[PDB]
Amino acid sequence: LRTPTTVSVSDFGAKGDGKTDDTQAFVNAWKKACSSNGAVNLLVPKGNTYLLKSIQLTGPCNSILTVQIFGTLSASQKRSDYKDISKWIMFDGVNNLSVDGGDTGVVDGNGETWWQNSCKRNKAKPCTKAPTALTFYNSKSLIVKNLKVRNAQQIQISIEKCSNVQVSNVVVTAPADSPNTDGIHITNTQNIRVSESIIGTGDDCISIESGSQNVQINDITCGPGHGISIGSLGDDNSKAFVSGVTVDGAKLSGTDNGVRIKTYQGGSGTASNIIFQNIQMDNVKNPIIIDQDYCDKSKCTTEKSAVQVKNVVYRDISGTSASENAITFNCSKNYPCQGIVLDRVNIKGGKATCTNANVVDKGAVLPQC
Repeated sequence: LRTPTTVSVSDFGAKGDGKTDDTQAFVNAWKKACSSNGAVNLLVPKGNTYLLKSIQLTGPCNSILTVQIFGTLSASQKRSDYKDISKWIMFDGVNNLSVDGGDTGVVDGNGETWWQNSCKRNKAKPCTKAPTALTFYNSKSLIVKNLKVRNAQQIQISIEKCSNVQVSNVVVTAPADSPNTDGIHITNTQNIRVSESIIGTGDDCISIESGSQNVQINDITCGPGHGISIGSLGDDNSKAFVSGVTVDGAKLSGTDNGVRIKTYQGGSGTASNIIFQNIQMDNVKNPIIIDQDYCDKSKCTTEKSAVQVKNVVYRDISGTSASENAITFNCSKNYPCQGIVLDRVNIKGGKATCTNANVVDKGAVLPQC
């Protein structure tokens, strides 16, 4: 094809030994590649390890940028090295961005030291926000592919306020007991497909939050993890909106939940038009769960408002429950779940509990409410 223009971090003094701080080299390389015209590869050379503090790669850019993360990015473990304690690497406002790991690149958050200081893991500790390893924010026409993200400080990959996004052939991994290490976090993002990916992490494999519309999740493996979850929705008495989610082709193994919708008492808004189909459950706790009994304070009041859940289809779901209840519908009394469909569902090893749920059975369904 075209003759490629390449801006390499090598050209800006990045040593690539994993001990020298290469942050400023990345900053300057990003200035060069972002300001250039036309198609530009920003290259992180294969076989090297680049220690990075927090870094913000800000657009919009004159270039059509392909960031070739072929080597390894290694996070500082010093809390003072993070401008925003919630962010390690953040792409901000970059349109027509493609991030390609070439099946060799690794984004390593070095999260263990953050995890042991987490309050979920040491209750003599205060609960603190830890950095998201890789954030894409305010991007249109985004592509993320062929990349591995491991051991994030907290959230591994977050896609926030994005539009027209394709994530394909990524690997996200962290220990099963690592706290709050969401695999792929999707929030206020519309028209996104995540396909052909593998997530085994310490929290939600995929979490879909408010503002999300037209989300496609195809051919993913999840385990360890907390499953594929819409929510949390309506926390802090927020108005939530989620519409048009399809998970089609997934294998969940040993996860704390299978396919989950979770909303908070006091919330408002709606979560609608959701389809979970062609799902294999291998020893999964809470294979199917909608749970609206959540509150964000230590002493919950009687619920005045709830997120309304409507048009949820569970289709061609098969496998084995590790929970007493394979199917759990705990929905709001004042806003009951509506248009819940169970179509060719066969989960053995568990029973079904259904409260304030209008369910419809289509074909062979086991277990039944």
